[PDB]
Amino acid sequence: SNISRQAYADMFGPTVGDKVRLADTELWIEVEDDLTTYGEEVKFGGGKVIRDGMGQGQMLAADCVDLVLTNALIVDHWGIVKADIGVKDGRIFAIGKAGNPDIQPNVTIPIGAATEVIAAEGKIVTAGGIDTHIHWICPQQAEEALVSGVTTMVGGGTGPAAGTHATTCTPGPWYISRMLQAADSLPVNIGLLGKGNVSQPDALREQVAAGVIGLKIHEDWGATPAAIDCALTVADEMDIQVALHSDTLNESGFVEDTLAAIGGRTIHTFHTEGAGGGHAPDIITACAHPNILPSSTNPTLPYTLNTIDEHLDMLMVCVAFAESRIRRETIAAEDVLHDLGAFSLTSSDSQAMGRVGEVILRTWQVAHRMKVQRGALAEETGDNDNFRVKRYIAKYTINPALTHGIAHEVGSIEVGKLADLVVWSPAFFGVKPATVIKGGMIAIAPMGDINASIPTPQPVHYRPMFGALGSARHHCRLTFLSQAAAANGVAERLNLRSAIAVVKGCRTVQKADMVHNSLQPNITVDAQTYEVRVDGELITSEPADVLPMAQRYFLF
Amino acid sequence: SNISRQAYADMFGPTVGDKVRLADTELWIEVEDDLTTYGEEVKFGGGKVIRDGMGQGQMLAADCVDLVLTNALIVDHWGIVKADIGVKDGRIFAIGKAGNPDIQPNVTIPIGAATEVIAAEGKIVTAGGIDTHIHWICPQQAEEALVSGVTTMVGGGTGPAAGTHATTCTPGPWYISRMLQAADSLPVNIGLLGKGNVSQPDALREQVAAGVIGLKIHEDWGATPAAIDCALTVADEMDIQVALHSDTLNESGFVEDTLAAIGGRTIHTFHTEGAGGGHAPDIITACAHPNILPSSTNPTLPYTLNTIDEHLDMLMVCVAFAESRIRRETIAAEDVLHDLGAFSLTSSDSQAMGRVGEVILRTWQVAHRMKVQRGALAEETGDNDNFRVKRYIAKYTINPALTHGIAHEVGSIEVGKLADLVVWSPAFFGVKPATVIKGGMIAIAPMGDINASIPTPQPVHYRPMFGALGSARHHCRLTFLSQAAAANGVAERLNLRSAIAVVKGCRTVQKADMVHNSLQPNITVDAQTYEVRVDGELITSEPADVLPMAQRYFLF
Amino acid sequence: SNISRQAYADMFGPTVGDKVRLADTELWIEVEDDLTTYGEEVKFGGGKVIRDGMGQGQMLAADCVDLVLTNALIVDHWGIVKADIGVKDGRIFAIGKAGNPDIQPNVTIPIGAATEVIAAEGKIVTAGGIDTHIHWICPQQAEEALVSGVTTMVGGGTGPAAGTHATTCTPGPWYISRMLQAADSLPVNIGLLGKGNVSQPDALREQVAAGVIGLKIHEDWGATPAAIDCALTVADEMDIQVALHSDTLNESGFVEDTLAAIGGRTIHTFHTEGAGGGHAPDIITACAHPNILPSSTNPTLPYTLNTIDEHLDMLMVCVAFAESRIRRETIAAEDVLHDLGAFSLTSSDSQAMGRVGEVILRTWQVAHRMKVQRGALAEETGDNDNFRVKRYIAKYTINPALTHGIAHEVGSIEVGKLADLVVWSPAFFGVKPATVIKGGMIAIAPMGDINASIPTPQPVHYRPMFGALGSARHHCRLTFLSQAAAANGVAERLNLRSAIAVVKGCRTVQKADMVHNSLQPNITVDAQTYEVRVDGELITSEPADVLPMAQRYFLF
Amino acid sequence: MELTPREKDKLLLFTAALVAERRLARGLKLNYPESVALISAFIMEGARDGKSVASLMEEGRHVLTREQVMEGVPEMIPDIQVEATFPDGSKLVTVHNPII
Amino acid sequence: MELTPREKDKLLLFTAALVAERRLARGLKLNYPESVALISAFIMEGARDGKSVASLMEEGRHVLTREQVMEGVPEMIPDIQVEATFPDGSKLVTVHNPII
Amino acid sequence: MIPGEYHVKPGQIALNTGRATCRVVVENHGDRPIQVGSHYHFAEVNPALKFDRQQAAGYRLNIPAGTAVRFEPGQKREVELVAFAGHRAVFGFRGEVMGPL
Ligand code: NI
Ligand code: NI
Ligand code: NI
Ligand code: NI
Ligand code: NI
Ligand code: NI
Repeated sequence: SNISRQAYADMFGPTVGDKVRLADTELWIEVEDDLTTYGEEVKFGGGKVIRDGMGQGQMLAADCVDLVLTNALIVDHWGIVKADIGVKDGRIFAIGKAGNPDIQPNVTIPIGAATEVIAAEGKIVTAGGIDTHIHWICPQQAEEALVSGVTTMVGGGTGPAAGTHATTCTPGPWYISRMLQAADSLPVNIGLLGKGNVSQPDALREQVAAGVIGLKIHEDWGATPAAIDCALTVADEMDIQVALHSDTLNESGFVEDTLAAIGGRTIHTFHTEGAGGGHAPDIITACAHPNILPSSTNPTLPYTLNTIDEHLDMLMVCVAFAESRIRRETIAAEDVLHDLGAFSLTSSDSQAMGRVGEVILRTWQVAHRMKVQRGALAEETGDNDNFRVKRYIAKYTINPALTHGIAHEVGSIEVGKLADLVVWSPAFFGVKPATVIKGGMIAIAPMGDINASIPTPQPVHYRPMFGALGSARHHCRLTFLSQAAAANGVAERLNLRSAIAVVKGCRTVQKADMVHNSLQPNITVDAQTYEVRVDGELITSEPADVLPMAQRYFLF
Repeated sequence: SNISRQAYADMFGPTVGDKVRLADTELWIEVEDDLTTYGEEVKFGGGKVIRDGMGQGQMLAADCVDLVLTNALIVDHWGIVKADIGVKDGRIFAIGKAGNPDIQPNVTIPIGAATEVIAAEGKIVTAGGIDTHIHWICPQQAEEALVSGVTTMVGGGTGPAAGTHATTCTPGPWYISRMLQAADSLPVNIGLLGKGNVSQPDALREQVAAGVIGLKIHEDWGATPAAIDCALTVADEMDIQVALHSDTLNESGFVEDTLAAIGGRTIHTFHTEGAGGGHAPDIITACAHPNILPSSTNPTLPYTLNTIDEHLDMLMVCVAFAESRIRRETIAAEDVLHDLGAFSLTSSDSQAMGRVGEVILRTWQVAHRMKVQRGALAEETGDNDNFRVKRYIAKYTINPALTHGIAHEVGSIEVGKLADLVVWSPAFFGVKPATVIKGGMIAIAPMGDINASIPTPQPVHYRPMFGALGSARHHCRLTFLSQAAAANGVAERLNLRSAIAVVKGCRTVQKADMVHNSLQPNITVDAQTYEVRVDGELITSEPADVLPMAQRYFLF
Repeated sequence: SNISRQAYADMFGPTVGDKVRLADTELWIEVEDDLTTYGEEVKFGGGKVIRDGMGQGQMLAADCVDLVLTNALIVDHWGIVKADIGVKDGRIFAIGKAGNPDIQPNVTIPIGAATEVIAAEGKIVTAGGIDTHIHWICPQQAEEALVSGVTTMVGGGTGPAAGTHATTCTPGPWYISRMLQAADSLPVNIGLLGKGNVSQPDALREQVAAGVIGLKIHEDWGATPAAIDCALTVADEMDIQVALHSDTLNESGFVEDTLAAIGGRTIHTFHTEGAGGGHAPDIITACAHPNILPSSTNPTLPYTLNTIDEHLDMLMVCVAFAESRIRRETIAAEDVLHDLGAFSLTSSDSQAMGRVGEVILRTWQVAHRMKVQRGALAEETGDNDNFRVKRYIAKYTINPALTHGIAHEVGSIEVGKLADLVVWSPAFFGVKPATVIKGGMIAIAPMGDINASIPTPQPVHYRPMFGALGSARHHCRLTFLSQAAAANGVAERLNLRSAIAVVKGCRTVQKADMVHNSLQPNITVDAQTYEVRVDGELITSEPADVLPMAQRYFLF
Repeated sequence: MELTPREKDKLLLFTAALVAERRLARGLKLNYPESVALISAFIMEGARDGKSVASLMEEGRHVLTREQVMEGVPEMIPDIQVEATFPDGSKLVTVHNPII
Repeated sequence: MELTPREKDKLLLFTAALVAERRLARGLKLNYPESVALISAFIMEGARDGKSVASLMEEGRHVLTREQVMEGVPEMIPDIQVEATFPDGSKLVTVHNPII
Repeated sequence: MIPGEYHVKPGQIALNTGRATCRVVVENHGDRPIQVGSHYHFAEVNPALKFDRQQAAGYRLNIPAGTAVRFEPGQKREVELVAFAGHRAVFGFRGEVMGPL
């Protein structure tokens, strides 16, 4: 029996060698491998394969997965491969070949009475996104990010108060405690950032012991050499991360003095290009350093025709100052340093000069604009953009996970990690997903008329599902705590209801560990022109006219 | 003192002999009895009867009801009667005469300081509906059904995944567990159906022990003689029900072979007419059997002008196959077998070829279309449609309750059962209720402008009430478990918060027990014409042009 | 260094001597005092004062506040003063001068790493409102009142049932219990009123022991001398309040007979003017009495051109009766007795002839209409309306608190009380607040586009915040119980999750204790003309044409 | 705009009224929810205009006639009630037996 | 009006369709959500009018052409589905390959 | 066709059948209206109504349940009363009996 390759693609989704355009971008992925046995794929339905004695076996629950996503085309930092995905006890069980071993060959994901099925044929499946620059301005940002395909939210805030409006900080044990309790209500994994700015280390150890998994150093609370030094000493002590928004005003020193204060210690520099904040005009040079994990926030991704007008006014709304801060030269170079692997994470800067539901779409807009301007990456091997795709997906998945010491639980589709997965139709890849799974349960998805005969008639819009409800939600999300808070029983003392995860490895991670984004360039910024150079070569780019993943998809 | 009958009807609602038109249908109910003492009715308000020393007595809480629904005209399978309804400890206390025994005669529902009042004069009160064919595609179906007057939802699913989209199955102990925890958030009583298709009985006992109150055998998981036999053996063992969607493809045998596999064991056949699924073209013949409790799902209730075009396309959207499945002949006969008592339950098939908020309205549309085509039932006694009304209300109340072994808790307005009641204005009977009560508290009702001086100014739309909130909701709903799950302490292990009920009598119930719907006809389906006959007489009907309970009520 | 007074007002909000117009009213407040040290104000932002070593110190959490509201202009019954407000452990820590004592003088609110900031410069800050006439018709009234600046809701009901539609009563231990559990879901502090009408005191002690903090005597349940006497005997015994809606029908006696039955015992007379209910036409005379705490409900505040047409029809919708009840003469006088301090509280009468989100705006409309008609109060001292403003704010804050025995927890901005605060921009004072804080966390606030770069782009509408979510909400609200219920462990028995407060001092409070509203006039109502006189002088006023706080602010 | 829950709720009533206004323009006899939305939105616009409670009680009875609505509709609506912000604050208008 | 959740939900679809109807009137090529809203609201009004399921299946294919919508749009919408209350109850209409 | 209409059977209904009744002349000697509900203990109404209280003892107004009779100031009517039933125990009102009768 044979089947033409087109019929095969139509039936089971694309296989080795076939290519797929990502949304309306110029980006194309090519299937690298397919873990199936042709003739033995599993499909669910009337007269299909997943039926008793056939693709479905006789095993007890312990011997089969709880869920199988059939014929998924996985896009992750490690490969673009066709495979069945088995999820068991809310975790990724295996990436391989699903079925019944009693009659099928090569079965690595056993299907039994206890197995539900999500049909992934023709879809692309990714890990859930991880946004590490959240301002907890309002709880509404949770569903907003979740709908976008972001499953983990790290940041700080207490709601719509001046401190949170400006900085990602949940100040003090009482607000940290209230925010950990509030986290149980939200369908995304959450970790909190405390206020890192103080020169007395005990006031920081207290916040850490309270539950924060990191500390934000923000210039609005005084990003001085002494404050930065204190937070780094505590972070080294308690294995928690330091996120930095530096002294734009150059009040306490220049970017080299902040650099001398970090003293080669591990730190995550937020909005590293500097329009979102930092030493004017040269904060960007931080990406040269081995101990720096640099992210961009999103309003400057990618550089477009309206970018500068918009930002100059935006900054004025929230003169020599405005102008030293918003610069075309550093804005134009940031797209390219992303292209080059010199910037490692993308993040939002939620409702504080960034858009909470746009981390993934903008990351892809930047990959498209770079392919368009620069052509294929030196790393590319065939006639496709597979390497660039793995380089950029790593920026909102595995790299933020590693930066924040939670890559052991989330960040990629790998065995043993939490089953936070996003199912996409290729036409809507990166903009509107088909299904958002949190720890093994679907938590939000587009849903048509609740009274209709099928789930597809209009209006179709995002509605929270069973993994977003009460105690099933608590079972399917993680609250991340510091090792100290976990050890002191903060979870039990606050009666937190969700599953708890503990961060670790926040000091050991370095630039060489950012997947496909480890470049340490000899970067300079000219004091007078603000031009950015790496080894004397001008790093620049052109603003987009129009972007993909924009007007074809959105009602407003 | 006398009062004219019209003034009396105007003041207290209709009494013995008076008739009421159900909504805009041709159906008329006549008051059969009135449990009051004329002159002694209780009414609440300024200068009214329910006041201290008057209709309200001096009793302590234990000696009075928590709630009285005054002057309700009850429509239930047992009678159409005028009475006061007393609710105490979330349960039906008495159907009788409310008041103060210190000054009133014949008082059977005592009213005291501890008694709230709902004024039912001029309204019709029914038990809450029980829909047994729910696909747990989204949690939104809960409020949707509740607003329609459905208080109990039985079915399976895990959300918007391919397995649930197709079948009413919550596969395995982990998803069953997550779904039981999620149920606590929803304001309807819920029981879960596990995946029944497997030939190893242990994988089913595990799902039962996990909490399922029944097992769904669906052809998409292989509705083979062996799978069916295994589920029935377990069901007999654990006193849980089996719901069947049979092998439409006639792959493993014909409807007689499935019939030989059930072997006279108790089973609930879903969408028995067969457009929703089953052996083509003769699944309908299952209603002849004593061990079969047959239901219809709703898109073919009643047969109308758009029915076939709609379904043929609907089926194509989800050729010789389509045509063997959707048939005018069996579609035309199903309305009549409902009319005759041969089909016993109505249900939805929620977002899987059925409409979750239309079980009650369609059941009534069918009663109207049958009165219109066939005239009075042989059982009718006076000049009214009382018998037909009791025959059809039983289809979405008591019969689904008995089928699923929960008639001891819900299903009708009877002493000792859970106080799940629906208050209707006769003009909106069956389409938009005035009040939906869950276990003694109002859980959802139409509500006008929250800021208005009264609750009636516009916009008036359904809003969740106090019985739908947090721990009061948990106190007012039931989660149904198997006897095994209850005995193993699944409730305590999952920390379920709601009140728990246990199913029993799922194997003992038979067709002779379906209230007013026990007919076992000698039914045939012609292989070539698909005509349905009972004892050689063609069973057929004409498609409706227009229905009542449609365009006069709905905005879209 | 000097700064002009205008620049200073622009930078830090107004200071001593400066005046502010309240919304679009004719009311003007003048800053009475400012607790700062000029040059030492604290402001948060880039290069501002609240930064490590500067306005922010090195203290551990215990030694600093959790929250500081900077440069607030407080309007409370005790003064109109400029000050920083420190909130710690969900309570008001101090009203004074915030900062770091290591470098700043006169610091009384220490700021450290553990301190969040809300920028109050240019805003007016008030205590949260306390509405004591809530009908629990629907749970939606909670957010509605909270958005209006009302943080505490006292009343009774069970949802949309006839008893609750008419009266503020939660009848009996079971409904009281369900309502206490439901309260945990709502972001406002709540106390329940039981049904007070019965002549057997044990049926009332049971409701009190169940959790009610007061008892409502309502004529629809029979507001007889005996019922009233019984409830007062219990109230005296259990230190709970009695709220009264008297016998409008004059069935059991005239207002003097009800007065003889209260016998000088403490009682709160609801809608004392009488259009909302009471002895026709003279219930108003109750405000003469020392043991009476009189409130008005809101639809007659203030008297306007549409008032009578509207109410006459409203009353008819819910003839000699209608006319004896709705009277221009008593309606016209009520505005003035408020002006005079003879009526002490304002409240809603939620969805039962009153508007739940209009208690504050109407109270201010009345202050404006009185300034306009009557000029300055005899108590006024400078060229401003400070005394009138303190007299009227006391009516929806401290006086309802004292009336209900909860002034120890809420009611004003005073040290040790719960941090329920409302932040207003002066242009929207009294109509749309900028921030509503419940126990130290922001619970609701206007919020722009969740996906925007800042929280300000459109649409901006009220959205629940972190203090309104799950267990943080429970930590930030109070459920009020009777001393008996608290002692019997009702909280533990119902597993209530919120913080619990206990009412006390409900019998000891008297008219002389109503802040700035202690007048006991020798008031009469003419039987024939219904004119109201105090010492022979006609008390009357003119209906407003147009009001401020109306069409300029509201979309509908 | 700082829209409160009650403002956003009237937004719904307004929109339901746009549906009815377009159907009546096509010449259809209106159903129950359509008729209730159309009249109630009309009364909200008269308050916005500064008309009186008394006037709107009578004008509201001239929006729809028995001929422009389906059978039974007049009997299903004995009155329509809606509150709006008049120049003198929020007021309740009840339009009695609106459709004849 | 006693609006159920399903009625209020169609209110949203109607409004999304007003946005598209005004943009098409200005002469713009419609995007994905715009095109889906416009056609689906159109089918809801044909049910309200009493047209058949069969008729609306064909008329729905003449609302938007390949020329009035952006590139790729026709390929993103292989069908549009919406249910409405026809004179004979709620019915599902699927408009197949609507834009050519 | 009227949705939900009643078809009321013609006739009249006899109320409080079999019970003892009396008639009493009542006059409102107060200056404010007084209205009495059907089940109120007649003998204990507002002191301003003048009638033979001894006669009305254990009686309520013989009118439709829920309805009331109004007395304008100075108004004089003869009303019909019907005896209380059940245990014939009166609690409440003006607190005048508070036990059996
Ligand atoms: Ni920043
Ligand atoms: Ni930020
Ligand atoms: Ni089926
Ligand atoms: Ni089904
Ligand atoms: Ni009242
Ligand atoms: Ni009231």
